[PDB]
Amino acid sequence: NQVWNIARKELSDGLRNRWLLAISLLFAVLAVGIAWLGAAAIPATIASLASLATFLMPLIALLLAYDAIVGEDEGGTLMLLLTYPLGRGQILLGKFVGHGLILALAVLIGFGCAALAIALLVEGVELGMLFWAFGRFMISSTLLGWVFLAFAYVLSGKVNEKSSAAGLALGVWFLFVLVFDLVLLALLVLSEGKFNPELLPWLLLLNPTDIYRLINLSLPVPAAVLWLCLLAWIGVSLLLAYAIFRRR
Amino acid sequence: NQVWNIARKELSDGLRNRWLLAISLLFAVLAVGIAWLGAAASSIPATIASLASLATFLMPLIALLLAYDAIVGEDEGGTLMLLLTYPLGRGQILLGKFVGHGLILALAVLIGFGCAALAIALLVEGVELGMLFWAFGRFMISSTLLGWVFLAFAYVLSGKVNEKSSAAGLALGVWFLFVLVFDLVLLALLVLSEGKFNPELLPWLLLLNPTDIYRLINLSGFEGSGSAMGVLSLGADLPVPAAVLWLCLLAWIGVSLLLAYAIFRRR
Amino acid sequence: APQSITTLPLQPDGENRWRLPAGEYQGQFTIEQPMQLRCEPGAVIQSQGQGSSLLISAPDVLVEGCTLYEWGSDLTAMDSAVFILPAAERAQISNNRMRGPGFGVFVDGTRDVQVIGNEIDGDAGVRSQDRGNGIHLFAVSGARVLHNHVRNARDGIYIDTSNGNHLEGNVIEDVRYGVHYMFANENSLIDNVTRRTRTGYALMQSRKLTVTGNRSEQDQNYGILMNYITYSTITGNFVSDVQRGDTGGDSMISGGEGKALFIYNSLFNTIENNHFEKSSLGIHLTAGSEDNRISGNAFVGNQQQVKYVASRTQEWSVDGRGNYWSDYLGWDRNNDGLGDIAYEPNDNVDRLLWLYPQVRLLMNSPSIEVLRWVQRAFPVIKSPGVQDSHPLMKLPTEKLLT
Amino acid sequence: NAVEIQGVSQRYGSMTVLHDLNLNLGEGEVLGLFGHNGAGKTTSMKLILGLLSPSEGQVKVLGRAPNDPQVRRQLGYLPENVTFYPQLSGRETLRHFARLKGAALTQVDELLEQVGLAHAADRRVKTYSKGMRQRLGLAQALLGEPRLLLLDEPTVGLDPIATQDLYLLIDRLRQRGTSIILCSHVLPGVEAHINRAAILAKGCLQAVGSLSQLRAEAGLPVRIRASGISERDSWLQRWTDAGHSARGLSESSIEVVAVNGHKLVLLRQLLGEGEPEDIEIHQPSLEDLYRYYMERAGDVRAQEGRL
Amino acid sequence: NAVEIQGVSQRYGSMTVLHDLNLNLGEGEVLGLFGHNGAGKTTSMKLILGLLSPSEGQVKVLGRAPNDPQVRRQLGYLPENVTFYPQLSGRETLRHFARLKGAALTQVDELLEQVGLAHAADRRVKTYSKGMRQRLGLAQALLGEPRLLLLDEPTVGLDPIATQDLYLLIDRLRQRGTSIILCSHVLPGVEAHINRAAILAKGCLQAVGSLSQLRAEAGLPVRIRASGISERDSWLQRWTDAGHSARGLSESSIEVVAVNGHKLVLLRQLLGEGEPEDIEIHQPSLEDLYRYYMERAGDVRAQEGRL
Ligand SMILES: [Mg+2]
Repeated sequence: NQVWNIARKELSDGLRNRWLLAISLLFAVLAVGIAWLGAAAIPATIASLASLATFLMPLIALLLAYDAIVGEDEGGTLMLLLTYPLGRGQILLGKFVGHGLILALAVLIGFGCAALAIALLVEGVELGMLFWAFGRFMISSTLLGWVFLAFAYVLSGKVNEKSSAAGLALGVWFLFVLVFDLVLLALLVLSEGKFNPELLPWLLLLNPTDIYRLINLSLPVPAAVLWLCLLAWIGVSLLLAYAIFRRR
Repeated sequence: NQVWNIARKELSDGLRNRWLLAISLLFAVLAVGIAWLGAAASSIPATIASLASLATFLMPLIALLLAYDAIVGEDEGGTLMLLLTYPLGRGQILLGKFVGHGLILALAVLIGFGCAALAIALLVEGVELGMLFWAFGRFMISSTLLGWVFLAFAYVLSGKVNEKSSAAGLALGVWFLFVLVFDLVLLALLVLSEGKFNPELLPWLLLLNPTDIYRLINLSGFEGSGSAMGVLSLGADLPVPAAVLWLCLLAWIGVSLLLAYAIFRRR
Repeated sequence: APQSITTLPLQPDGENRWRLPAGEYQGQFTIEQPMQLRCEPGAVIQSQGQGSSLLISAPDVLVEGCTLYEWGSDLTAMDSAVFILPAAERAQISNNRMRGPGFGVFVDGTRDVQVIGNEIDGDAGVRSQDRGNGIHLFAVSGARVLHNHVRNARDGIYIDTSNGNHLEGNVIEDVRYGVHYMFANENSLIDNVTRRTRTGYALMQSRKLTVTGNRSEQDQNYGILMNYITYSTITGNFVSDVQRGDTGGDSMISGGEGKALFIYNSLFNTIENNHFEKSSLGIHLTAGSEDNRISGNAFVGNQQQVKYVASRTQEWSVDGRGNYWSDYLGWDRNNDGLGDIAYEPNDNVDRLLWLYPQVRLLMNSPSIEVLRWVQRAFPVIKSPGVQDSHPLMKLPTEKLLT
Repeated sequence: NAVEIQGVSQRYGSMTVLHDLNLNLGEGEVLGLFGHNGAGKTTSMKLILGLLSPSEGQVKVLGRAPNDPQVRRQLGYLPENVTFYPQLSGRETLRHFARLKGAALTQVDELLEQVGLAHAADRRVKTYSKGMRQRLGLAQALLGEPRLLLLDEPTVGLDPIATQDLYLLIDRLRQRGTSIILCSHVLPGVEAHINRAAILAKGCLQAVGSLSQLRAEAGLPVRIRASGISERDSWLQRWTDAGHSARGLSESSIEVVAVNGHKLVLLRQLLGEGEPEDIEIHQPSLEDLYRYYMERAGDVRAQEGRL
Repeated sequence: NAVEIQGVSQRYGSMTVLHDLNLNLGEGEVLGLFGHNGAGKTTSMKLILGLLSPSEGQVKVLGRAPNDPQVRRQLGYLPENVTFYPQLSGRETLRHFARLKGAALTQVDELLEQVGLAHAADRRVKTYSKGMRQRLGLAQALLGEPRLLLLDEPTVGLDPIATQDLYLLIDRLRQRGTSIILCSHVLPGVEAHINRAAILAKGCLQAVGSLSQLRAEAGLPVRIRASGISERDSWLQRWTDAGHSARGLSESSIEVVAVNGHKLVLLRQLLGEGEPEDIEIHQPSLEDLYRYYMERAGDVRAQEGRL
């Protein structure tokens, strides 16, 4: 299968990105340094780690894949690759596997040293609760990263230059992390006569970081709808990315 | 003169940067917004420490957005090797780039703090127009100097690298270090030692950070509380007067511009 | 209802002093003459379950060493164990054991009554709504209730409109209210301990009183509740681990998440040298209760230190000396006891959570972490809160933890 | 035949960017598409690959359809100004391209030697020159057994030895039976190796044929210079009445111009008499033919010296 | 006397990257430096501009100092590959170099009619092609009556019409009295316009002189392309056994490598027996001459069509 042959490229090319390795090192020190101030100084520290991985795992995903399609068009290798025995689907889905296993490893260097700093510095941490609350944490942090990976393929396929791709990847990162929740607070504290607050648990489902925090806080909806709403945000945005990539 | 002939280019090239005009209009709508919130609450010493904190986040940002690709952006663009075959020196195409990008920061903060004054004199009724003009005259001729410091840093970190992708990494690193890491390293050195590391050296450590010398100049008259200062409350322990603090800000330009010329002379 | 002279008392001394021997008795009993009757430890005066067991109507009666059992439970007719009339002035009730479903010590209209060293175990099956009061005091001036042990009554030591009296060293365990105060002007209470109680100290509408050295261990939802107290003095109290729960009746209070101190409409009082430890709320300051001297406390380990739903500024430091806060990340350059930067316990985003509880879903967002940091960088958006210049660096209550 | 374009007409919106092109590339020939940088050359190069589709006709790459996976396993390509993944290696880029086209990994280290890239292999792509990357982009085009090549600007930035050594690799392939296609913009340098050129204007297809067939069609003079010529005067005037300008050069030499439809009747007239004495023929080159065919049907010349 | 390089032995790192060349230049001649992608060409191209310092040697550009401002007004230069300022306009970036070199601002419009760029003036440089930036890069070099051009590959990415007309502008400036130094790597094509070539590699200057002087210095064979022959094997069994290497190009078309004393007597065989449809005689070009001088000093040719 040629969906894996282009995935082995993106592992070898993504791991030599100096911009990624600077942030993924900075992600792992801040994951121990929050765990340092929660053990020496466990649901109280897994919420502050959830706010950390909401800052950087969209930023890691957008650093990897903002120049995945349009960075290959400017490099000229995209026009060469379509003349190979390759569909346009296998290039996109193969980059998604290749960029996907990078930040599926970047939480294993990120939280693999954070779970080491909790299980070896509390001495009585009751690790049977740890291996399920961090097993639910590492799985849900990858799926948050795969949303912004699929968001990066949508904005890369639309633009024609690499400089305007980073201008939209910064714009998508500002909009989905710290502009959407501030306009939710502005819809609360400034509007109360025309803003029903019972409707607000359904508006948390239109934001994949918000669905990420709700499955680290365990709420009118169950957990299983939130897992199927986070996976639907991957599956719709990849289908949106595949529909844009066929129109170049 | 040749220093003005190459300054007239950068004055007409930085103003066509659309990324500048986004975050220079962002500096205008925030300096009005901070000064409008200071009018509904009245106080006076909080709107000086917030405007100086706004120009701590943006005047290094506009300076590093302009000039990170001043030398290395011309070297890989091919037009630097051409420019040395013109009747110029390496000292004239650096001082000319400093004058050209320096008048942009002198205009990007005259738009920002200019409209902040009209959002106070037309908003706060009965304000002292003499005290307003004096306080915002000190904001104008010192946020340029903070901008000209980070302008001269950007000529240092552009001449050292030889690829523009590594210049953007260092310019983001310098903006993170001087603005919101050195204020946290000094905070963590004071908290973890509980103020018992050095009772006389630690106020002199504010002079190794030009954003802190910038905040110490504007917070001279309007001190008020200490909690609005935070880590900048060490300025009362500094025996240095205010006039040397201007000169210590100017010495941050001239050291980091002569370093920018000595790197560029052996390019 | 027989009288105390209908028993068989052996006189040890001829100064109206009697001594009841060991052996059980039955029914209610009445004191009409100033008889200082004592008892042997096997004197189990067990009533049948009706009426006030030992009514006292004569002045200067030193009841000592009795062991009472199973009096009535009619709280409307005041079925007490020891009923003390207004004419029964200067009564001494020393070292007694009581077990019965009504009032333990019901006094009213008395002066200089002394209820000392008794153990009043109230009930076990009643729902803490009909158990009766442990030590009920109804408008007494001069009283001295000292070092008792009341357990499992209804609302502990009830006090209604009693002016001058001391409550010294008494242990109160597993009751509804620890100490209830109703219009008790110029009162005093020292070193009392309340454990596992649905409200540790009810201070309702009583002025000019002294609350000193008291301890509250693992109480529910209200550590010290002060309603409408003026010119009081709260010095040296140790309120520890006020956990959540419910009072079960919700009559004068409501259910809470756990507040170590709740100040409701108390205008002037000095709240110094206290220790509020490991509750959900360290201190709740309502909007009507402002401008009182609060300096020198220790707000350690609480999940939220001050709840102050207002926009008025409130300095919490008299004479330049403030309180010790556990989360005070400050330094001390000039080597005094005081910190160098002031401490704001509340953000603006810490009061959006109190005003609108739906923000609790958004409380882990990075934008909220932006909103906590933007106030620390831009103080124009900081609402004027409950700050204290010069907070303490060390614990001032190093002795209250023993 | 390799490429059989039977009357295609590509159009984007209303305008037809390629008007009734009709090509036929034989399986051993080397063809060169020459046009300006608009929609003339580069759309026709895309129609051979699977990147576009003909809006009125059909193409035939190797007797198939241009998007079959059996076709693209035996078809190289090299675009103009490619830059590969700059953090990868030289060898790992080719080993990545080997698995995609299905060529074996044993062929990779031959091809790194075959373009002369073994000394600079196992280093980063970002520390490569422009000509060094063109060796790498050529090396992926020879993956498998490519029965068709499409070299779009293959020699820019290369060494002049490496330019000359590239066409020796080319002439090996067109004798081994793999027809290729050049797409250059520098006409001297390809005009020795083009078997038959297909010069086309902005819209249409102007002229296709051999270089002999272009010069025979486009009436254009030749410089038949001949030194050492005896007797110099009746030899001079016998081209003047024939319709030539015989230049009586001083050192026993006579320059004869012609129209090259009378080419062969003058060569034996300069060789059969027994005194040619080391003549020189100067045919009109490819850019002179490019100057003709653009001026024939698609513009005006520039002013006297302008561009 | 424009450029008088007189005994420059440039060494940095004590490596001797340019060892003792003595290169003159005429007042109107068009020199061509045709070095490799190494230390030969681009080191000596910096020494004429004055921005590199001559370690133990004198460089007298225009009979003056190599880094006076009076000679940099009278000099033009075009670099290797430039993308000027992608936010600026077309005129203003040329107006920016006008005040730098000190030329009058009337010249900045007539250059934009000279360089065919007035249709695309006052537009963003990020919208230009590679060819239009090379068109702009010429226009700064002709700014302010330049007396010494220095162009490095001026025709890459350009149209073949514009390539042909650029050399007319070079031929315009030769007659005006301005020496021009071309530094190219696409050597077949630049040989029609240079008057002297300077071929150097391995640091040292290998040979210099006009194209007639190098062919006199180096006996090189004559390529005789014969197209439309009778049969392929009828001649390739004969010319090969005659000791002349002769390959094929198509079905019936051969090329023949002569030995220059047997060119004419074997041309008797081509015309008098089996007359073809076209015969082209190639002179030994600049490309084949360049192969000789590297094989005189340095690298040996590759094997079996690699590189
Ligand atoms: Mg101090």
